[PDB]
Amino acid sequence: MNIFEMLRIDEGLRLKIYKDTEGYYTIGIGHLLTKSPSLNAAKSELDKAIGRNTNGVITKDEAEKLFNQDVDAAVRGILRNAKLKPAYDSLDAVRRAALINMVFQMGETGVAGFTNSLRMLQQKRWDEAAVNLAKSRWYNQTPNRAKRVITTFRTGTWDAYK
Ligand SMILES: [Cl-]
Ligand SMILES: [Cl-]
Repeated sequence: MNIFEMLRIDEGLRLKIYKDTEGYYTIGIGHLLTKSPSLNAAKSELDKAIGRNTNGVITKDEAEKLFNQDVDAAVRGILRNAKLKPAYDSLDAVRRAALINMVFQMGETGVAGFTNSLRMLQQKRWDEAAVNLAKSRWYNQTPNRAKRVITTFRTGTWDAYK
């Protein structure tokens, strides 16, 4: 298992514009296009992202390219973030994957707000951090995926994804 396979499981793959769990226009492997309520605005963001007139449909290869770019940006965003970097640095390879997943889903700002859980993670208090992570809108809105990510942080294994 790896970050790519993990996120692919969590986000799925869709080749036509769709609405995410929050009602935002998305495509591919969890690539948010816009928070705007307009499909045209979404189609415009899509063409610009792909470099062509898509008509809201993309190919698998194009979905994967957006995916690669998004994972790279997530990692890069973590490394440039003063609140995130330290946590990330302190973790093992499996748990780092859990943190990238959260950043991929909620953005660097969102994650940077989990001040207390981050601290517990840096201290390596696995069970306590898991309880604290669960007390969030994040867990209440997408409980199954949140449970998978939490289990990953708790155990340091990929068991939740196997
Ligand atoms: Cl983009
Ligand atoms: Cl879920």
